[PDB]
Amino acid sequence: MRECISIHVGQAGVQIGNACWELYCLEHGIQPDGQMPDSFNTFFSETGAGKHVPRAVFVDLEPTVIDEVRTGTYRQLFHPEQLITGKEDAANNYARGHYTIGKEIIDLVLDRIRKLADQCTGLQGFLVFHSFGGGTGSGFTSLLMERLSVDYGKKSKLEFSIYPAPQVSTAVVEPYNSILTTHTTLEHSDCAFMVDNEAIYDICRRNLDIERPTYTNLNRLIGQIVSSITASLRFDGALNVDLTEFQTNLVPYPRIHFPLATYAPVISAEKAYHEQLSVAEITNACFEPANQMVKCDPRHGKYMACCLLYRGDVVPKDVNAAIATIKTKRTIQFVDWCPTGFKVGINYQPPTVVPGGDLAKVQRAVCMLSNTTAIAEAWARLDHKFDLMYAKRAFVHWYVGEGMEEGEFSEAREDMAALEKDYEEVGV
Amino acid sequence: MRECISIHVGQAGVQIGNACWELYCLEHGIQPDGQMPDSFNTFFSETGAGKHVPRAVFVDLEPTVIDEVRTGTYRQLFHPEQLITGKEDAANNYARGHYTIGKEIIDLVLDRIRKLADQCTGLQGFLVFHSFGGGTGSGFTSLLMERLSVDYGKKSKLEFSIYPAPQVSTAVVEPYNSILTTHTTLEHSDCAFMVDNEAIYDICRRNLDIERPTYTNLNRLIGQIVSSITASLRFDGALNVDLTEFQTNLVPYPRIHFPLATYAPVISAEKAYHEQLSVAEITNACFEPANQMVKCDPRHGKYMACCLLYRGDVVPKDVNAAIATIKTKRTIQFVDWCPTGFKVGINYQPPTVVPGGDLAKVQRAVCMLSNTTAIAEAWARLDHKFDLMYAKRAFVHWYVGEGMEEGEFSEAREDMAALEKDYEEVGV
Amino acid sequence: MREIVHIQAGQCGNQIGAKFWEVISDEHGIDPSGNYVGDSDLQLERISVYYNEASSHKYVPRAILVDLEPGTMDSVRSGAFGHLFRPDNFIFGQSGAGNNWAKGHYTEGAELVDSVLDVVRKECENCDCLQGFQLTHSLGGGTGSGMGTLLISKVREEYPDRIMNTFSVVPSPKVSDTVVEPYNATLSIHQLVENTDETYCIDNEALYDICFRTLKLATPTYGDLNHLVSATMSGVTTSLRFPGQLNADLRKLAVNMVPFPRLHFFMPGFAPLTARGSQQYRALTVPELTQQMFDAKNMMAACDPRHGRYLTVATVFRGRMSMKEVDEQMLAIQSKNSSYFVEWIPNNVKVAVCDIPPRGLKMSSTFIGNSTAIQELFKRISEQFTAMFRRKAFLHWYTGEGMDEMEFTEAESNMNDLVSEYQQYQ
Amino acid sequence: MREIVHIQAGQCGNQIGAKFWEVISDEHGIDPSGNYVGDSDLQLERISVYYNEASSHKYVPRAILVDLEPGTMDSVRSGAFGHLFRPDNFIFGQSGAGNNWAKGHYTEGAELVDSVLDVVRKECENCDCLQGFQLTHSLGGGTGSGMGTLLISKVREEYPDRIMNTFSVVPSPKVSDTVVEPYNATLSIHQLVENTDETYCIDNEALYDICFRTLKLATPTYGDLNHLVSATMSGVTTSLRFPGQLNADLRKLAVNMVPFPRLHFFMPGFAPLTARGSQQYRALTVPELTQQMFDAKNMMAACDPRHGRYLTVATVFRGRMSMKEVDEQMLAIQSKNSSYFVEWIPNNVKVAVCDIPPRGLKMSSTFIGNSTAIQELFKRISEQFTAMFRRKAFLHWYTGEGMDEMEFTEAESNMNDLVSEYQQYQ
Ligand SMILES: Nc1nc2c(ncn2[C@@H]2O[C@H](COP(=O)(O)CP(=O)(O)OP(=O)(O)O)[C@@H](O)[C@H]2O)c(=O)[nH]1
Ligand SMILES: Nc1nc2c(ncn2[C@@H]2O[C@H](COP(=O)(O)CP(=O)(O)OP(=O)(O)O)[C@@H](O)[C@H]2O)c(=O)[nH]1
Ligand SMILES: Nc1nc2c(ncn2[C@@H]2O[C@H](COP(=O)(O)OP(=O)(O)OP(=O)(O)O)[C@@H](O)[C@H]2O)c(=O)[nH]1
Ligand SMILES: Nc1nc2c(ncn2[C@@H]2O[C@H](COP(=O)(O)OP(=O)(O)OP(=O)(O)O)[C@@H](O)[C@H]2O)c(=O)[nH]1
Ligand SMILES: [Mg+2]
Ligand SMILES: [Mg+2]
Ligand SMILES: [Mg+2]
Ligand SMILES: [Mg+2]
Repeated sequence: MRECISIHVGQAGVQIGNACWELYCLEHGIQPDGQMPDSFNTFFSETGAGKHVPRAVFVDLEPTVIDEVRTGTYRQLFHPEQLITGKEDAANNYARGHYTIGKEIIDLVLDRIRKLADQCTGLQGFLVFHSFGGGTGSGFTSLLMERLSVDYGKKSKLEFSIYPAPQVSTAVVEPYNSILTTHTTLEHSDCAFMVDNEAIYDICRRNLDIERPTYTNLNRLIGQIVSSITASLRFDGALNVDLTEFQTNLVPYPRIHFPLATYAPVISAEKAYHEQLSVAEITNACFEPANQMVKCDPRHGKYMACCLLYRGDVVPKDVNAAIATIKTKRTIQFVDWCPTGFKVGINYQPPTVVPGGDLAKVQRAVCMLSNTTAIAEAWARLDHKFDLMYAKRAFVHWYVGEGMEEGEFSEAREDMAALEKDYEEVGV
Repeated sequence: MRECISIHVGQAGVQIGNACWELYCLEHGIQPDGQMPDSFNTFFSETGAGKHVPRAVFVDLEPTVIDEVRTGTYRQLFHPEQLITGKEDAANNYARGHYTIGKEIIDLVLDRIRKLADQCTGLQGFLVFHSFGGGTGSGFTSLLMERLSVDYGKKSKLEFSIYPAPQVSTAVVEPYNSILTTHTTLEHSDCAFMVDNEAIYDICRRNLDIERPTYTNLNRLIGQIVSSITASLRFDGALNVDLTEFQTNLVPYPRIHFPLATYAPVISAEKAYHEQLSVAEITNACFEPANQMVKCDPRHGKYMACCLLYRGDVVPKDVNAAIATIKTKRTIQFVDWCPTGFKVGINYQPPTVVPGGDLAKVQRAVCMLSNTTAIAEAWARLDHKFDLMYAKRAFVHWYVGEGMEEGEFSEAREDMAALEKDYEEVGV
Repeated sequence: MREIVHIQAGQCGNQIGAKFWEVISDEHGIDPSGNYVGDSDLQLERISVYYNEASSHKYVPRAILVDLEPGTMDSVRSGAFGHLFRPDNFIFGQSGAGNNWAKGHYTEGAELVDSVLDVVRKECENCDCLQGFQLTHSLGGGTGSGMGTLLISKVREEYPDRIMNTFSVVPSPKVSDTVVEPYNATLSIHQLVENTDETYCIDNEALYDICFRTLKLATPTYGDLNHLVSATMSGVTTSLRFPGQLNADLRKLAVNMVPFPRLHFFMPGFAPLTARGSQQYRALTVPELTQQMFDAKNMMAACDPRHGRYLTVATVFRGRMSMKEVDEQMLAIQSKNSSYFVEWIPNNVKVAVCDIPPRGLKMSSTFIGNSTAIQELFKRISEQFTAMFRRKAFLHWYTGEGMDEMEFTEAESNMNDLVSEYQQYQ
Repeated sequence: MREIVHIQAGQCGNQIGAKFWEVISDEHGIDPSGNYVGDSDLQLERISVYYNEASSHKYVPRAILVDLEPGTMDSVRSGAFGHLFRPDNFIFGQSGAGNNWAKGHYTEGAELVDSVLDVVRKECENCDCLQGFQLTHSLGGGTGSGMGTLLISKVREEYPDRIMNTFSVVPSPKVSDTVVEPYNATLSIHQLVENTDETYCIDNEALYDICFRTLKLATPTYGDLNHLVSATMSGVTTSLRFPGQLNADLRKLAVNMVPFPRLHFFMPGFAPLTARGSQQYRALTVPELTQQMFDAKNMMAACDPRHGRYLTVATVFRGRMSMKEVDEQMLAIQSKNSSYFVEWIPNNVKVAVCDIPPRGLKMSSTFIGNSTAIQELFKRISEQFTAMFRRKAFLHWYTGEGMDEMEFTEAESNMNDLVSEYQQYQ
């Protein structure tokens, strides 16, 4: 049992899903048709004689992206009714995503979700992929979250949010969308793993030696993180970790559930033969600011909770020693009210290699989930961004005309402020 | 354990390193790829299945020289991130090396250094190669030295400085660069081994029968000295010597750590068959002014400390007798406050022969490290050179415009004067 | 006569238990699917202590395998030797506790309990004479800690006079594989306090150290570590399973080693811990074994016996020896450095000598110490609890499952009291 | 009965010690990995003096091997005969002292000491009757001099009544393999003064001379030199390891040869020093041996006994002899040229005669002299110290490790006092 279902919302959600599912297929020896040539049960169902099918749902208020899915390399992996499309997009308008356009499609997707749940025996949770800056990825996601809360108040819900750094912003109204949606997210999410594009880009240039990263490139890395996360559910280990565990171990306080995921080692085909790939070495890499997937100012804050998910050939003793060493380093700071900061998980599967990929085959790998106070700074900058725009009512007409009232914005701002204050408090 | 890491700074530093590393590879049966076909562990790490990799770092504020390294016979020996380059050179300006341009690259190299340290188990020290006359080799080196002091105050740091004699000067502002850097060097170096180009040239013509020495030629000899120095760390002997020993045995007083290295025998392919290569003979050669690597006026001063590093087939008794004989000679003078002047070290490895080389295979060899008061004269001449130039503020504009103040020069001069006085004192 | 029930709860228990079964089967000549390959009548004689015997002379452990997470069960069966277990003794829930003690103890544990209870009753009524129970589990996780203790409680209600043994792995300060270990440990240890006769405290850190420095191994796996534990387990019960010169069952040790009801936490040690390359340079003998057993290095619990005192020690020796020699060694140990032996208990040493040594080595010793140094272990945990509880960190999850602040306070208080008691007698 | 602990510290000690072990094993018929190839019951009888005996009749030295520099340890193991040593008796630090006595004595030595101490305790408690200790080391280097003396001190604290022996190599004026030898020697000799029962002073120069002029060898290696030392060592303890006609253990010699506590520095000599081509032209006999032993050429310490006086001499002879003959020779030596024998001690000669001669030769003698001429050795060293100390040369390194000027002053003073005492009795 223990099955888990993926929900992909908006363009970002879809394209990430594309990579992820591809990766999964390669991992379990599933060809792009669906035949194999159990462990995988947690992500793939079976029907017919030999064909395997993703427990996944793709949602977009526009057909463009999902049309490519329908007519691509993986057209035969998905039954057509797990792809929902067809309409006008929430044109980077949270309100449209949430009120006008979300209203028309919600029931269909919810039915699908229910069906998927019913197919399975006692699934643990949901993995939700989206951006904060998109009208669909913002407005619709919140609505969906609400629905999920209503249906299964008990069950775990994890998300992968594509978070915008102000210097690499591609959309004008990113601040409004992010703030409104984040408030809604707050009450119904168990934890949200933030990813920053800029950081990814940086990683690509420095550690993969690629000057010109495409979106396609970026997504691969993200997929690997996902794989690392859920490998313990899919495979036999020495020491295991589940979705329930993460919630337990990362959230000191209800409101403070926004941790950063980092990954290592990230190596080109060339650099590996001059690389002593150590357990300690990768751990070390994990706590160096250049390897963060969110640009956050990590050294200024303190760490509250840290999960280290190793995969490949590992000696637990060595891991322990590495951890000890890390603890002993002075500059890295944990909160004084938590002496013991690391949840450790081990997995016997070596991470996989994508045909035509950027990443070298490695024998030891690690994904760290880490919660730091420093991430509050990101919110502060976002709030600052919001505050000036709000001041002149810039772009407000678009939102008001979509059945969203003005005091709502104010409320959201207040909430964000309170959240920020909270981080400041808990760091003492 | 006991590993040691090489740092190459500026053009001189790089090209010396090139020869040295080549020599090392030949010695340990390492082909130019990195496969072998333990002892060597102190200089080479291992990663992967069979590939060996230099614990070395190459630094240059300009890509020219290190680009050749990247695309040469030894391209595959170094991982690309142990070579740092790319920018405008310190155009023979100490200030640029130290202030403007050193500032931008320092962190990257320091990180690399730290990584290298972490790879190893309890490395003893660092071997730093550079010139005094170069803007990079002067200004940057001091900065790097500072950093090293900050990080590892305890550990040993040895240097190979290419020192300029006034008659074979190739750069206009050699005096300023040398003086400024030397002051900085003073506090953070355990000992600095001076090499003079002119002396090398002389040696080449007389004892190798070559009228036209290239820089490439010169470096080979220097590399041999280095090998002789560190062979005791890399190999089994009868009586051994380490980096710690040198510091102990050569430095009567904190400030007086500038000894000369000499080497013998230096023989063409032809001259060897008419050569009775004796232990005594080589010792004798060692104390003859024509064999000095610095032009210093050796007979005028006194010897304070002398280390003799033999390698090849040696009978310790014979060495002892040779030493006794040397002591008995009247003209060679030791300081009256040290009766016993020689540290003796033995190594079972015959020194190696470079394919296409100038040097004959020999069965006995010696490298002498010797500290004499006479070297103070060199500083006096340098100071004289400096004093006239300073008098008219010649070339001062270049330095002042790089964030260096004028009183600094004066201070440096004062320091040098004091140092000179000190040598005069200790010789009584 | 003198028949035992084994129980394994949570991941650690299940794996350790498996190892134990492999060992003991090997000792008594039993193959994985194979019925019998034993070499001696002695082995045959006391098979009925741990096993049952179906038709055509098959054999099956009186073992129960429990977990809220289905996966580990799968692993256990999938291993070689997995066919020996009766399929009706696999009793697993649907979803794991996820290191939430409360879940282990209320929501899923309660649902699970009834089946377990029924199987235990079945096991009891089947056999003529029931001696005791052996539970293997953790104090750091949700299932082993929470559900296990519930199970124990239930057992106690049923049979008040029967023996309760637990082999409990313990948290260590430098290495924490879960951030909520202080809470989990605290809650479960309280529960243990009231319902167990003897509890064997085992640390991973110590085991690691042993593997690294004594056995001179670079790459310890969990299996290797578990091996030691298995050996220890085997050693404890050797008196029930073989004729000796002097025999000491579970009850005997318990009576001998517990001066006050509360103080029933035993620190095991084992000898000889030999390395592969290093074994041929030792004369195998009593005195050497004795010397090894009282080194701080060979305490499986990560506490220094130098900073406390022994109340009591039990020594179980396997292989032929001179009892006299053993006794003299004991005397030497006592008189020479009586500095760490309590004065009011005159002779602090208990001896059992069993004739049949383990497979591999010719003579071996298991040491079971009731040391006041164990208070140190509790102290750190208490401190950590205090640190967490002041900021109310991670309380919310526990609250969500029925728990309330008062329980935490009470358990901590109890722990403190226990600590104080140990100190007083030191 | 009468069992000994061997210790080797620093490079010299380790190599010399190895040689010694090779020799003594050969003597008692022990092979490198091979358990036993001995030809006689006698050899068997007293194996337990220096060895332990594991299962299947294996044998292993009660030897401890110590160094701050890992390399030498590697060399020792890598040699043939390296498999005989128990791996737990290899106790090395991480980084070498680098001829800084202070480092040897404070920073690394202190870190190293505990493991060594534990092993020594283990060795002691293992065995019924502990006789003494034998340390091989230098006074010229950082580890052998500094750490060694610390170790000795520690040992003294533990067992005040047990015998301390040291075989100490000494600095020579013309040949110095380190420039800081005066300091190193001074500091260590002070330490020796208070904690050793007997110290054997050995010079490299003398050894070289012997190899060149007596053995007529052109190419002496360190191994060859070490051989003599090994032989000497073997000779000293022959009374413990074999039945003789007259027997003298470590204690006996000590009592016989030390008139005042302070004056316990013995100059060893050995006979016969024969060459390869030259041996067939000698009648092997007592008188010849005696004549050889009292030549200045065969003093292993580079001092002239012509410029001092013997307080006492011990003569240990191996092979069958006429005791009467030996005694008469001794008498002849005494009466003829009593010019260098102290009047207040009437008979200055001690004799021990052991029946089993070394492998190779039929009769042999070891001579151990307490001569006032030893003051000369100290004097030169003192002078050199004075020369250095006036200019404060190389003091800074020592300061950097905790040392202070006062210590130097005190040690020098002590040395001076010692020198004076020797003179007075001359
Ligand atoms: N001695 C051993 N200890 C182990 C082993 N595996 C895990 N552990 C320890 O047990 C602790 C948690 O125990 P479990 O893995 O059984 C988790 P548990 O089943 O008790 O509850 P859940 O986490 O709710 O599943 C963990 O923190 C480790 O320190 C093992 O093979 N041997
Ligand atoms: N009789 C022998 N003497 C030796 C031998 N090797 C070295 N020596 C002498 O020992 C002196 C230094 O001793 P070591 O080599 O053991 C250096 P030590 O370990 O004592 O301290 P560090 O120099 O800090 O390692 C040196 O000055 C020599 O005179 C040997 O094989 N035999
Ligand atoms: N990591 C990642 N981010 C993406 C990708 N495509 C778009 N984004 C980000 O998502 C935001 C744009 O919103 P979309 O994800 O297109 O939102 P949507 O839900 O499709 O709704 P619209 O943008 O209104 O069509 C920007 O912040 C982009 O940086 C992708 O392939 N990978
Ligand atoms: N022995 C030796 N000396 C060299 C070599 N190349 C340059 N030099 C000397 O180095 C000095 C010039 O400085 P560089 O080493 O070029 O200095 P840099 O650090 O590269 O900085 P720039 O000179 O400003 O490029 C002169 O004194 C030269 O004689 C070499 O291959 N061998
Ligand atoms: Mg879109
Ligand atoms: Mg240049
Ligand atoms: Mg579990
Ligand atoms: Mg040494």
